[PDB]
Amino acid sequence: ADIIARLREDGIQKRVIQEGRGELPDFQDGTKATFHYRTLHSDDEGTVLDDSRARGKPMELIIGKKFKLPVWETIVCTMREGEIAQFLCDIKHVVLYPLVAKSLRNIAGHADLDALQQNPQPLIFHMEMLKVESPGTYQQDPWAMTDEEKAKAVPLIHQEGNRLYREGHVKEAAAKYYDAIACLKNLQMKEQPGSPEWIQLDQQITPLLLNYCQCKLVVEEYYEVLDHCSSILNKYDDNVKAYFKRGKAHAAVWNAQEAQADFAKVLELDPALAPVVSRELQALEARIRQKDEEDKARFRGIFS
Amino acid sequence: EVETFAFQAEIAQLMSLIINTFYSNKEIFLRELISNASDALDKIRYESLTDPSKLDSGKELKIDIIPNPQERTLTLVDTGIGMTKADLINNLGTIAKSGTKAFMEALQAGADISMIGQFGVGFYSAYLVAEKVVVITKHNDDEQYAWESSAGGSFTVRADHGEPIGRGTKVILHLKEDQTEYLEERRVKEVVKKHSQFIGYPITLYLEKKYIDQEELNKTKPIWTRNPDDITQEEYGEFYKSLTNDWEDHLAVKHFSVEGQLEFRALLFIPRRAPFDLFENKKKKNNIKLYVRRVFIMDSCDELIPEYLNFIRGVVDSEDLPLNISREMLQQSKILKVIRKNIVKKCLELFSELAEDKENYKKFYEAFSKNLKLGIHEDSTNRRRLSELLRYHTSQSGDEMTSLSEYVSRMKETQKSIYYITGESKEQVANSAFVERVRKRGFEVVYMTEPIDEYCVQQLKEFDGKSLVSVTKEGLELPEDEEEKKKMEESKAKFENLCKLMKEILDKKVEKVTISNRLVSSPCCIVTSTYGWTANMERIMKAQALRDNSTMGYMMAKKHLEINPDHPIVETLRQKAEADKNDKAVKDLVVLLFETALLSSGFSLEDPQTHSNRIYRMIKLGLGIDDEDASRMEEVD
Amino acid sequence: EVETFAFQAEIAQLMSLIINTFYSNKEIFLRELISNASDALDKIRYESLTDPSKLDSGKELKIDIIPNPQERTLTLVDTGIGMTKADLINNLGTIAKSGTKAFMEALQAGADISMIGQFGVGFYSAYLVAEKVVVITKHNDDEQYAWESSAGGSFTVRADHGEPIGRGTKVILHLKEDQTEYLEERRVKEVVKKHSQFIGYPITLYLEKYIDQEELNKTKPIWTRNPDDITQEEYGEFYKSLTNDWEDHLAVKHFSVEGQLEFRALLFIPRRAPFDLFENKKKKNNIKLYVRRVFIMDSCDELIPEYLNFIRGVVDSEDLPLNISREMLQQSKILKVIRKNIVKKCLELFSELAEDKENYKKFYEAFSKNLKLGIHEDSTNRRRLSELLRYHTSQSGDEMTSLSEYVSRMKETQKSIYYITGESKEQVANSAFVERVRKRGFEVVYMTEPIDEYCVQQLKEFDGKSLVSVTKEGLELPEDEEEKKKMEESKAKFENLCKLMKEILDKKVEKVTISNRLVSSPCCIVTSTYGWTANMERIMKAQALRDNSTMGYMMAKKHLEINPDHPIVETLRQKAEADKNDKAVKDLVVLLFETALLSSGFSLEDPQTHSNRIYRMIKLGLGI
Amino acid sequence: PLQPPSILEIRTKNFIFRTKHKLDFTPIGCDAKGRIVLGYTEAELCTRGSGYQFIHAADMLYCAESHIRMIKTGESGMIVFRLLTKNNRWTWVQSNARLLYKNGRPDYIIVTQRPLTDEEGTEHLRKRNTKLPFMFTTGEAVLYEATNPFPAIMDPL
Ligand SMILES: Nc1ncnc2c1ncn2[C@@H]1O[C@H](COP(=O)(O)OP(=O)(O)O)[C@@H](O)[C@H]1O
Ligand SMILES: Nc1ncnc2c1ncn2[C@@H]1O[C@H](COP(=O)(O)OP(=O)(O)O)[C@@H](O)[C@H]1O
Ligand SMILES: O=C1Nc2ccccc2/C1=C1/Nc2ccccc2C1=O
Ligand code: MOO
Ligand code: MOO
Ligand SMILES: [Mg+2]
Ligand SMILES: [Mg+2]
Repeated sequence: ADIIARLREDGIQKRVIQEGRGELPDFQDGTKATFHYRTLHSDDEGTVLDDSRARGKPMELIIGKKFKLPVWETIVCTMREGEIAQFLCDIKHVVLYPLVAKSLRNIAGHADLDALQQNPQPLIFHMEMLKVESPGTYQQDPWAMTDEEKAKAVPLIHQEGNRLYREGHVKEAAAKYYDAIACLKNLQMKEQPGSPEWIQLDQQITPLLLNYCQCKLVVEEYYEVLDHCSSILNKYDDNVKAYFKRGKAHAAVWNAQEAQADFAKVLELDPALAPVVSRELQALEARIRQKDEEDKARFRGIFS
Repeated sequence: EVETFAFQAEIAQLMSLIINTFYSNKEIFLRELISNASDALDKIRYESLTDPSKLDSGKELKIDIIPNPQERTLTLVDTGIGMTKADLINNLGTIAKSGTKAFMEALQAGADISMIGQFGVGFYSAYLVAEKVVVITKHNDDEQYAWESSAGGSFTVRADHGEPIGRGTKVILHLKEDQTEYLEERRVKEVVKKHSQFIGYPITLYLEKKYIDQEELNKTKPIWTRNPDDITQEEYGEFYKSLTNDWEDHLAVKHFSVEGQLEFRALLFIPRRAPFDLFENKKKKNNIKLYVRRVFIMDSCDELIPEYLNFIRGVVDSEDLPLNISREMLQQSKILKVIRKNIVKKCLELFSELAEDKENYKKFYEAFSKNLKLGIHEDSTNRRRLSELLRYHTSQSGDEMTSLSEYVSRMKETQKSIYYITGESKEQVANSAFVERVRKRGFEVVYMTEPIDEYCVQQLKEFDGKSLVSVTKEGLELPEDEEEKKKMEESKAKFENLCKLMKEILDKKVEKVTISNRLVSSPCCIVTSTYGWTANMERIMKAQALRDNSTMGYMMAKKHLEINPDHPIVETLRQKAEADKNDKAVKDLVVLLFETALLSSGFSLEDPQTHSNRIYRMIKLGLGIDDEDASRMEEVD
Repeated sequence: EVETFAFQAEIAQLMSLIINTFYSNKEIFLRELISNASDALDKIRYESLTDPSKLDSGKELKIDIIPNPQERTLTLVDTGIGMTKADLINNLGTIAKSGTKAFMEALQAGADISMIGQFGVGFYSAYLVAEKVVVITKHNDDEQYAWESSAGGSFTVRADHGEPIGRGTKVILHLKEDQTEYLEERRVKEVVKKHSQFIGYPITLYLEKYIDQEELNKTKPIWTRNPDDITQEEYGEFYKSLTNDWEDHLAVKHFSVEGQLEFRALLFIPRRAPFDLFENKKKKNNIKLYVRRVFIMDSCDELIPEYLNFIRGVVDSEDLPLNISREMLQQSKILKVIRKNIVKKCLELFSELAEDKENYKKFYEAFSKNLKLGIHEDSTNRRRLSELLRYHTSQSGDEMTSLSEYVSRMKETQKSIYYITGESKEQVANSAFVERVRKRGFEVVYMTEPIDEYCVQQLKEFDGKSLVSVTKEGLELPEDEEEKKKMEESKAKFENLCKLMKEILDKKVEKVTISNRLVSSPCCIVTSTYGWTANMERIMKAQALRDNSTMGYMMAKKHLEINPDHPIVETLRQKAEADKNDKAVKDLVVLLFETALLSSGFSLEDPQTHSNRIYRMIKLGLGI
Repeated sequence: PLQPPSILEIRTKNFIFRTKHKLDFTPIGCDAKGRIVLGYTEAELCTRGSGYQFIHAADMLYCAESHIRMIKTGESGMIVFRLLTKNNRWTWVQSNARLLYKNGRPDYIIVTQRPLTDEEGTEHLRKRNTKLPFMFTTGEAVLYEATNPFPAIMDPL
């Protein structure tokens, strides 16, 4: 109805600079807004403690799930698209400021934003809004989605990861597979273990985790693959692909004794393709023989 | 109507109770009879003080024991005051009536006499071994009488004519057919030594060896009744040798007394060497004994002194302690706690004052440092005082052992901690890699090279306000400068990749790989977390027979691997890891270095044969001894 | 003439003796009073057996305890037989006069009654805590009287006209100022639990919280019943009530003895070992001794050996002679006989449990340490205890076997049992000592506890066959004539190399010889027949309280054994024959000795020398 | 002369005790030392909740993860966390829970634990892993929402 008259009575005092274009967004419970921040002390010393548009790092913020600090939400409520304004706030709104910017810039021992910890005061906030989209249009990021919708979202993530992998890109496929795996695992906490639903959820993560291990092995990160493969084999102990990947990693990191055993387990569990396992064994033997010859040359009489 | 009555007794049942249920050992009958004789001699001697005519019937006060296997009788003759007919009837014939108590009560207050006997039932312990008892008495104011009975509800008194007893009493026991063990020399000697050792009059024994041989059996005297100032060290040595049968004399002695509501006198000796079976727990310890009026009551039983002070030999004598009916126990057992407190305090004072004489404290420490350290591990009240009696080798000291006080007085200004290392031997610790930097910087390190030192330092947290810091634990801090801090930070930043790789290779053997701050010439070392067993403590605890192997996981510490940035091997490893992180040689070198550090840091390998095989492989090398579905399998699902 | 008098007694001093020097604990007055009440209840129950009309003043047989902090009094009410005026004057007013003994003697032979109390002095323990004692009584064929005294040498009896009581006695103690702790709930509950837990009649405490009444002795003494009439469920309930354990028992032995010495015993085995089994600071109260269901003393190491400390149970007797305080036995030599019987029956129980497999596996996992301690300590039962031992073996895989199974599986050419002691199973299994012994097909027992090292000191032979360590010098094996010819040829071939090695390692070993137990490793260190092994040395060095100043004289001497068929040894022999003073052979011999030392269970005096050797080799390998 | 091997020992005491728990970690039966460590009686332990009431709020996720691992493999490794006493205090404990099977199915849980001091507990907490591998990435979850319904293990029954 009338929010401008509401802000003043709430304690804050704000002044508009350039009116934005378009109508006022609904800003219901759950909404994504993109905008820039540039915060500077009001009168104590006048300097700038944190800035985004000064260097060009947008500060994304979805409106109203919990967002401990309620000042930012109320501030962006009365701003439309392309509206630039500056203003200050009372100490009460921003008393707990250090619990916001401690990492929002580092994740991407502060001496500026820690100044408030020893002497609070009102602080100026220079805002600039660019875009504001209600839920439904923008691709919701995985952490903000609801369980019932993330359940149906996982397959699209799986397919996007596969499509990226086949094209010839890995790091991005790894990121997509990681997001899908985390999304599935968070759901399992919603369900009791051992029950049919927990095992049902577990059934659809092993393929994704196998793809993740495949990509990790391709990017030459072997030690990581071993942990995930061991986690899979401990519960199942009947995965041919899991044993194959674990043995390949063991061979890659010179763990011949275990690589051979895992390859033998694959052979006894999947006798179909002997040529591939034998080829891997031969390659491992050739590499080991080469290194043995080099070491024999290296020592060659150190005593006398 | 309200009637009024007086209590009564059943004499037959009372006698049965006295004979059967009062005394557990049948040997204390001799103690009771000797106590009675001593009381009689005290009475006659005191009476003769103000009337020397009372000794006209003999001037010597003594006690004699005369076995007679032919008649199967035992005689105990004394030349004491003796009993009149009326006294005989009133004292021997009445249960719970004591002539000694009445004599003491009628005595003028403020006189020197301390007589055993206050209950009036001791004489009837003689029927523990005797089927019939005959008493022949003779007083200075009466004729000689004979008192006879079998504890069968009545006794007879008659005038006795025969060999005249000049003055005193004679008790003849007709031993039972199964109690003839008390007619032999060994048994009587042992009983008298155990119970009546310090009676104030000679106790002669007469035996057939023919002729009548004699032995005093109580030659030694209770020197603890004399003033401590009057006694010379030679007399103390003689008493100690007589008490402990030691061919050499004591090392130190303490002679104190306590006055007040509870009073006693004590004599504490420190032996010159540790007995060969000091700590064995199947010994029934009797190091300190308790006496009441020079009569043995009970052994220590770890009630009069803590277990870690069990090497002290001594005596505790009191005048007024409430005893049980069988005088081998105390009523109000809580008095033993007060006695123990006093004894412990005085023992600590003795140790503290003996520390000034360095030469003798050297011997005492070499003998009983184990006991001192065990006391530190056990005693919480006296921990601070005990900590000041410890002596250790240090890096700065030579072949001598120094105290912690000297260490504190010799510290640097910046130093805030006491540095120590525990190991298996002095040679092992002195040459370890944990102490290179500490010793190079000029700090002092305390060497503790015995298993008991682990238990000792578990409870010793700080001395004189300064904490104790182990050089084998993670988190060692030394005083530093700004340039050193900058160098450490730069080194740490330069070696992050190598640390990550080394942690990856040692997947589960270590908990962390860091940059060392205590190494000089070694490449690496292994230290343990702040909380949990050190390598030495873990080694000692895993070798204990009576240890619960299920609890090991709760008490062990995590291993941290630390590497030296200023060593050629480490620099070579860093360069190789930068060149190619999956190199085989790097992996083999990392594993070999970890195993060598594990062996040198005090740990034991899970399988030593793996290390042996690696070494053998190196030796042999030195000597020169010797389809289309494929693409489908590993693409997607 | 010959006179003749009668023994007299002086009453005042006698009362002082009874009140001041008989009992060392003031809490036993409750025990004495409850014992008296129980005897009275037994008397009335027995009397009503033939004349049911006797129980016309009441049918319930119970005991009551009623604190009264306001008046500072404690009251013990019972519904027993009571006593008349004549009894009040005689029984309660005469010292050393027992009415219970007279009642028991009046009975005919084989009576179904066993009453506590035969001395006639227990009632006066009430004056340990009380200033004045009032006794209200009421017999069937008599009025109701009040007895009063203050231990002042006289007592009064008057006909009471207060609130009537149908039958029985009511003792009122006017507590002293300093003895008011006995009016509290916790103290009374604790005392009753400690002393009169198993009295045969309900004991109820009345408290203000409306006067709530609470029964104190809920559990019955099941040991009086017959063993075969008791189910395991009630056995377990009794065990849980006794030991306070939230779990059930594993096994139970319930037996009896007859003759001059008669007692009944219940013995239980816990399912799990307490975490403070060997904790020194604990009282030996695992087994309690009772006489006529009244607690006497705890085990105190005289009722059972120290290696059976995990046994929980009860020993009850009817005719043990006690002392006046009833806190110990006269002629304490009976405890030896009782202990002998208990040990025999515990061993019998273990043997019976051995028949079951899973239960015995649980029991062994819990108390094998105690069994081995018993083997080390006890010599009479060593043979019986040796058949309860279970060990891992080279041929048993993951399970554990017994020595008899080992002997039944022996080969006709095998005269001895072979074992090895070490730090862990992995270390011993992959040891260099067991290479050939396992290759030939023989069987080796694995021992991996320090208590095992203690144990083998006493277990010299089993079933007539001796035990042999594979870590000691002169290991004997069956052989063929060709093997001996080859051994002699090898010795002749390697004499010179052995001589040179013994020269190089002066005063580090006492011999260098040719091994007969190595297959794949080049060398190993063994100890002489006399002295400690490496494992025993490791265990002894770690004893904090042991005097190790003279340990050098008990340490065994170490012999180095060489493998004739190893490439390294052959190359060493060739190098030595070529040039015996070379540095290569010296360094190689030193390195081999140190590595064998490390792998054989010993510890180097200075590990830093070995570490520096390895570091030098690494540096040379890296080219630095 | 010289002495033969004996079994002289120092006999160190410890404060490790066992407890019996239901599938939902409801304490049903405790060792004697446990009563001293956690002020309670026989009845209160049963009629106080379901175990998760005892866990300190900060430690809830750690304990839930350990419970998941215990169910998956039958026993959780050592874990250090806080427990709720009758006096509302908190005591650090080092616990290791084990799952028992009666017939191919879980029956109850036996926990062996050791009380810790505040210093050792704080030390263990500091080093505690801040995150688990497949977390939700730095999506500012603890900033924007910071509200999760917690694992279904904790939901009563
Ligand atoms: N040898 C003796 N000479 C003189 N009087 C004796 C002798 N033996 C016993 N009596 C007297 O007989 C009494 C027996 O008492 P006893 O049972 O010994 O208890 P207590 O020693 O406390 O008196 C003593 O009071 C003592 O006066
Ligand atoms: N509560 C009671 N009811 C009936 N008779 C009692 C009671 N208490 C004591 N008496 C009688 O008074 C006597 C006192 O003896 P006591 O001190 O109990 O020794 P004891 O128990 O060995 O007889 C007993 O013999 C008993 O017959
Ligand atoms: O170890 C405990 N001891 C206790 C004593 C009382 C109540 C709970 C617990 C313990 C729990 N260990 C746990 C492990 C995982 C999840 C939950 C839990 C617990 O509640
Ligand atoms: O001589 Mo007594 O009867 O023990 O006081
Ligand atoms: O009730 Mo008694 O007088 O201890 O046998
Ligand atoms: Mg006497
Ligand atoms: Mg009685």
